[PDB]
Amino acid sequence: TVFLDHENANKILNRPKRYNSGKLEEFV
Amino acid sequence: SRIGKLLGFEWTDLSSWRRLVTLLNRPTDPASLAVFRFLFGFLMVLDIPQERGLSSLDRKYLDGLDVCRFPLLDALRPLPLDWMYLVYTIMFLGALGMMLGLCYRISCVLFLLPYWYVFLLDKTSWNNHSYLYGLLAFQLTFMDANHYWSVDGLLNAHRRNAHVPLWNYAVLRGQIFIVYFIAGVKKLDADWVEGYSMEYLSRHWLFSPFKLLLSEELTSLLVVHWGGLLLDLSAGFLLFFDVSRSIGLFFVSYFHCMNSQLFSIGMFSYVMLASSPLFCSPEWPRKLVSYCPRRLQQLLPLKAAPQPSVSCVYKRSRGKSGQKPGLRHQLGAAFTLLYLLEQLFLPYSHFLTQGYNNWTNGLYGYSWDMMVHSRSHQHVKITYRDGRTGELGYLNPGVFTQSRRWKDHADMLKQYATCLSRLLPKYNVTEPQIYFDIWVSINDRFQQRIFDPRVDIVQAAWSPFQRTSWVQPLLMDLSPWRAKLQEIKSSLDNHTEVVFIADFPGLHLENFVSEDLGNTSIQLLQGEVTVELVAEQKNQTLREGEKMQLPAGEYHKVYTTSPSPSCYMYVYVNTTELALEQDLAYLQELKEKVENGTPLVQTFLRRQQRLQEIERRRNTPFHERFFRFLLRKLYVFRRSFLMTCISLRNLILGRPSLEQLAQEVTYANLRPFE
Ligand SMILES: CCCCCCCC/C=C/CCCCCCCC(=O)OC[C@H](COP(=O)(O)OCCN)OC(=O)CCCCCCC/C=C/CCCCCCCC
Ligand SMILES: CCCCCCCC/C=C/CCCCCCCC(=O)OC[C@H](COP(=O)(O)OCCN)OC(=O)CCCCCCC/C=C/CCCCCCCC
Ligand SMILES: CCCCCCCC/C=C\CCCCCCCC(=O)O[C@H](COC(=O)CCCCCCC/C=C/CCCCCCCC)COP(=O)(O)OCCN
Ligand SMILES: CC(C)CCC[C@@H](C)[C@H]1CC[C@H]2[C@@H]3CC=C4C[C@@H](OC(=O)CCC(=O)O)CC[C@]4(C)[C@H]3CC[C@]12C
Ligand SMILES: C/C(=C\Cc1c(C)c(O)c2ccccc2c1O)CCC[C@H](C)CCC[C@H](C)CCCC(C)C
Ligand SMILES: *[C@@H]1O[C@H](CO)[C@@H](O[C@@H]2O[C@H](CO)[C@@H](O)[C@H](O)[C@H]2NC(C)=O)[C@H](O)[C@H]1NC(C)=O
Ligand SMILES: *[C@@H]1O[C@H](CO)[C@@H](O[C@@H]2O[C@H](CO)[C@@H](O)[C@H](O)[C@H]2NC(C)=O)[C@H](O)[C@H]1NC(C)=O
Ligand SMILES: CC(C)CCC[C@@H](C)[C@H]1CC[C@H]2[C@@H]3CC=C4C[C@@H](O)CC[C@]4(C)[C@H]3CC[C@]12C
Ligand SMILES: *[C@@H]1O[C@H](CO)[C@@H](O)[C@H](O)[C@H]1NC(C)=O
Repeated sequence: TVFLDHENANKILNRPKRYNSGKLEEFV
Repeated sequence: SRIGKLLGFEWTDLSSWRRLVTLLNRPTDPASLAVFRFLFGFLMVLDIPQERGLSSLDRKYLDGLDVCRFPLLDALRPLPLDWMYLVYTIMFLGALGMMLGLCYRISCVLFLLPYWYVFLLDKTSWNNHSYLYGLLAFQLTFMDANHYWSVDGLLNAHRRNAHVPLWNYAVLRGQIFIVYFIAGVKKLDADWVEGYSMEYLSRHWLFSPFKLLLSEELTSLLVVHWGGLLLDLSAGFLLFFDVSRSIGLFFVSYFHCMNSQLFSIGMFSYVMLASSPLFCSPEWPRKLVSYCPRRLQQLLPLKAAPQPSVSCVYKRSRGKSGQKPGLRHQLGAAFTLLYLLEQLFLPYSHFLTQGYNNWTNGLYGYSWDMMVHSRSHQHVKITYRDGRTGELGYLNPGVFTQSRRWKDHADMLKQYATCLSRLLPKYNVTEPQIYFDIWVSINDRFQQRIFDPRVDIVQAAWSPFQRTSWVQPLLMDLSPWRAKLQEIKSSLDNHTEVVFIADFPGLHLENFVSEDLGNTSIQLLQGEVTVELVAEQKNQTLREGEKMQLPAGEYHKVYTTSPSPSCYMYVYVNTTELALEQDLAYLQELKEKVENGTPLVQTFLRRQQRLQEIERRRNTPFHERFFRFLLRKLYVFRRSFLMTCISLRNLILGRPSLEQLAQEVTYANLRPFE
């Protein structure tokens, strides 16, 4: 989905994602 | 000679240019250099299919897909897929030739060029160990590392044990010492000396012996942070001197063995483990092969006195007077000095390239600052305005990107904005203006904006040597709040969440609270804010300590009206999740009590299956996991080889019809054996 609606683009209090740890040095 | 065994030379050797050149070209045993070359070549051969991305080349460089890319120079462009495969094949052949010692210099160049091309093609994959691999290959290109244990000597009498100059070891030792010292010189920050960078690392089972006599907080602060800083600052000095070499060797071996299991950093730990014996005597492999039993001393190459070589120089009291240095002896000394100066200067050159300076100095990858700063991202919003009609629209964050590092750097954000502006007319959008709204917290701070959300990035001015004006400064005079924030977070239940926000004066936050987020409130901590209800068109001012309740399924706006930044927090609970969990618990408890005397059922049974699998994995020995790991690695290697063969055949002969290629692709993706 390229586009978003107004309601879904302003959901600040949502689970971000937390893709494991994924620090800049790790490859994973 | 008081100082003639603690340092290896005398003070008179540095009293003139000629004496320095004579000292730096002293002949040396090449055995340790040869062993290091063999090990580095093997490690790079193993690393190419895994981390360099040979196994995902088709996914990354598909023929006709829309991607935004981030090269260091925009003029640099990738090639078609088949030529990319050819480049990777040449790099792999060069690594194999470096490992074997066969056609040493051509192999060195053949590894070195495509590697740096691939590195510079993409800024979003840079890290410190890839940079180190490139630097090491660059150094080894100019070294006589094929003079012992090569294939070149076993075919050309000249490279069988000949001497090498002294600066070959000096450059490598300087490089290893530099990284260690530089790494220990960047760990003098208050965000690290205060235990904030890695607060959850000590919870690993590998730190159990320390917990026998230490508490959790004390083992996180004393061992992980201060111990690591001390090891970094002392490793090079410990390894240089022979009175402490065994102690230093044991410490670095334990450090790198622990790091190999704590993180996932490819082959960096093994390269660091293999680079440590370079500090010992250059003849240690000969002693090691002499200490082994006599039954195995007759198949290895014979141990004999090394033969003279033209690379080094010979100064003897009776063996003539001296040889005037030529164009080869002075070049080595000049290269050593200049390379060491540049390696010392580059990690501290951020005061010149100000256009790459965000909250953190410079681009990530070449400053030896590992695990110092940790980022958390709360929300990203991208909005565009149509240039012909004027409507507002919103994009999914990261649509045509294959990475996520664009949210922290202004150069990458500018590249992304230009890519979006060029690609959006394909979706019935005239020349757009794009705005970004990104919220970041660094090392458990208040979440704040990093970029100005009122600035159009397509027309914004960016220069490599000018400090960017649309970057929001980091609110440094709010860090001491971290202890209170941790207290508040730990003083909550198991179903309550909290978000901490710091907002700048003159700005505002628009928020849509989800329908299922019942029981949501906001509490002011500093400054003053105004909360506006969009549906009711009602304003409300807040003072420090005031708490206000917000409705769900609606819109609200927070305005910062203080002359200084204000801080507040959100407290909310997933009411739908709470109700579902409580009714699931009710149903399961009733069913079990009856026994002893529907999405929820699906979720519970899959969770139970996951727990059963975890318990079975815990109970099973490690040999099954070892076999699975070997199978995964073999699958990766086989798929990479088959893809490379298909691409090479297409390039050399010609692509067949759309059936044979599909059959080959299906065959390549087959697992070897389960
Ligand atoms: C004072 C000169 C530097 C020597 C270090 C003094 C003690 C500090 C300890 C540093 C830890 C590692 C440093 C990097 C190692 C490179 C130097 C090196 O290998 O020296 C030893 C080696 C002798 O080797 P062996 O006899 O096997 O010694 C082993 C038994 N100890 O000696 C030499 O390399 C002679 C070269 C003299 C120095 C010239 C080149 C090194 C230059 C250092 C940094 C360059 C920057 C130049 C500064 C410009 C502005 C002033
Ligand atoms: C050649 C390879 C070297 C890099 C090796 C990697 C490891 C080293 C780590 C350092 C990397 C970070 C610093 C990079 C140096 C400068 C980069 C550079 O010039 O190009 C950047 C920039 C491209 O921007 P992007 O972000 O791709 O575009 C976004 C807009 N859509 O380039 C340009 O804009 C073109 C202009 C290039 C300038 C040439 C620079 C050479 C030196 C110029 C003379 C010296 C200047 C001294 C001060 C000048 C004051 C006026
Ligand atoms: C002067 C120098 C002296 C130095 C002495 C110090 C000792 C050196 C320290 C060790 C160096 C070598 C270690 C390298 C091997 C270990 C690497 C390793 O374990 O890496 C694994 C990776 O695993 C592999 O690399 C598996 C490779 C498969 C085995 C290959 C080796 C066996 C080769 C046999 C000989 C050749 C076979 C030829 C057959 C083909 C013929 C057609 C890490 O796993 P990741 O994938 O990061 O896991 C995290 C999950 N995300
Ligand atoms: C019976 C039919 C199905 C034949 C299928 C056999 C495949 C599973 C074979 C054929 C080619 C083999 C590959 C040929 C070459 C290599 C290079 C080899 O390279 C090395 O890294 C070894 C040397 C080193 O350790 O540096 C690793 C194994 C691998 C990928 C082999 C893995 C197994 C492959 C894919
Ligand atoms: C996360 C840490 C460092 C980041 C890092 C990493 C991962 C490296 O790979 C580096 C390689 C070279 C140079 C710098 C590197 C670097 O900066 C410290 C990790 C904490 C560490 C495991 C604590 C162990 C040290 C104490 C002293 C243990 C005591 C020893 C007992 C035997 C008593
Ligand atoms: C809405 O949520 C708040 C916070 O989670 C609840 O307030 C808690 O109330 C209990 C007693 O019921 C106290 O022990 C806690 O200290 C309170 N927490 C805070 C942060 O003040 C509130 O009860 C919830 N309301 C409803 C109707 O469930
Ligand atoms: C609630 O108060 C805020 C105070 O900031 C009002 O925000 C202003 O609204 C006007 C409306 O045209 C804008 O022009 C201003 O730029 C806004 N900000 C400031 C700092 O003045 C908001 O409009 C008020 N809402 C209601 C319903 O009265
Ligand atoms: C296939 C083609 C494009 C490859 C071209 C490779 C060129 C651009 C590579 C080859 C060796 C590389 C250099 C090797 C070593 C260093 C020292 C380091 O501290 C900064 C980068 C720097 C200066 C590299 C810059 C890029 C470089 C000059
Ligand atoms: C938890 O809340 C998020 C939004 O905050 C919502 O998408 C999700 O559905 C909720 N959980 C459940 C189980 O409904």
